[PDB]
Amino acid sequence: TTYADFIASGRTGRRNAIH
Amino acid sequence: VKEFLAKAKEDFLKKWETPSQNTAQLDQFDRIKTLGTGSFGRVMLVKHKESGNHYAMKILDKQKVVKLKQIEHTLNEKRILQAVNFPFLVKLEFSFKDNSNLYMVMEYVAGGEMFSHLRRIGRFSEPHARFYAAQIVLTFEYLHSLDLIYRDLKPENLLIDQQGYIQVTDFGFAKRVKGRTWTLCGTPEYLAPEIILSKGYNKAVDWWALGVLIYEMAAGYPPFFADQPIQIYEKIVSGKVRFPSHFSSDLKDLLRNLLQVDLTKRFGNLKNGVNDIKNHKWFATTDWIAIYQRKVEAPFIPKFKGPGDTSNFDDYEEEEIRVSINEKCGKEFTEF
Ligand SMILES: Nc1ncnc2c1ncn2[C@@H]1O[C@H](COP(=O)(O)OP(=O)(O)OP(=O)(O)O)[C@@H](O)[C@H]1O
Ligand SMILES: [Mn+2]
Ligand SMILES: [Mn+2]
Repeated sequence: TTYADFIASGRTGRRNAIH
Repeated sequence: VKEFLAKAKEDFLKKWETPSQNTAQLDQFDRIKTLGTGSFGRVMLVKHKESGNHYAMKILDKQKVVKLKQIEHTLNEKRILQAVNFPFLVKLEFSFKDNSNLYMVMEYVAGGEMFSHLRRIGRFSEPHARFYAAQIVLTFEYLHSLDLIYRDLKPENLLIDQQGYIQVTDFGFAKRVKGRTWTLCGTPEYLAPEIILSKGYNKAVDWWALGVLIYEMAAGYPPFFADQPIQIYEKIVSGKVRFPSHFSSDLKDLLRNLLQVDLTKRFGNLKNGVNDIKNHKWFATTDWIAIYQRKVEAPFIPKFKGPGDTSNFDDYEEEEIRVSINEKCGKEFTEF
């Protein structure tokens, strides 16, 4: 599922701004 | 709405032209605990000694601001935040600087980031998402009327207050601009295609970001995600969006018009402006004046233990706040 793919991904935590 | 925004602009322009400066100092506060960090600053819960009030103090290391090429952005951030006044914008209470750091002391919003609640709960119901979305729509209407572009909408920058309403924080990329602008800034998942493609862009990027936010609130994951930013940008520029099975037809229609690569078709950017969004079927149940007046019952209110409670925030590693005996970057931040 898309949810399962998201939760297994590297970007489920807080995302900081680009710099 | 048109009289209101006219008066609001008069108020903003007075403060924009003659900004507040040097309205506190570090030794007036006892620093308690870090509430959050980002790419640029550390935000700490502090207690103001003479009043006993708690505040959220954003601390920016001047040398880091220069290293990350954020001088103009940081001056924008403070100049704009001290000038604005709206029910869903966090209030800047004090600002000041010392040899090493810049400080922006805000109202402490104790309910935590929307981000933490969204991740824990999984996703928000459409009425829950709609309640927050309406506040953002009104806030963008206000900001855009002052010629401001916000450029960092995301759940990490949205705080929930004691009444369950949103407070927008982090004006780090906010800018007052009447024409196009070109800076590559924001957060990857929320970037409009025209930013990624190094085109000049305008306030339409905030409406794109609203589409991303609504999607993420209602789905529990963003419309474009991947392990690395480059992979995310490729997805954004393709523009192909798939919707969860539980999304209403109204929500899907709204999002197709917000997450629209074509600027001549993107809601918020057409002849009728924000009214295309306000009058969309998904918002049919929304009493826009009631939201502004904060008279609508919030669908979720975070638990509040007492003054200085940080239970709604993650824990962070603490670091000593260092202040050099030598002034750093004095000329650069003169106007701060
Ligand atoms: N007024 C406030 N009350 C409570 N917490 C706050 C407040 N302002 C900011 N925070 C917390 O501190 C965090 C960092 O603040 P901010 O977003 O201003 O920093 P930043 O370095 O500009 O972040 P970014 O990487 O998104 O640019 C926020 O994500 C939030 O968790
Ligand atoms: Mn932030
Ligand atoms: Mn920021």
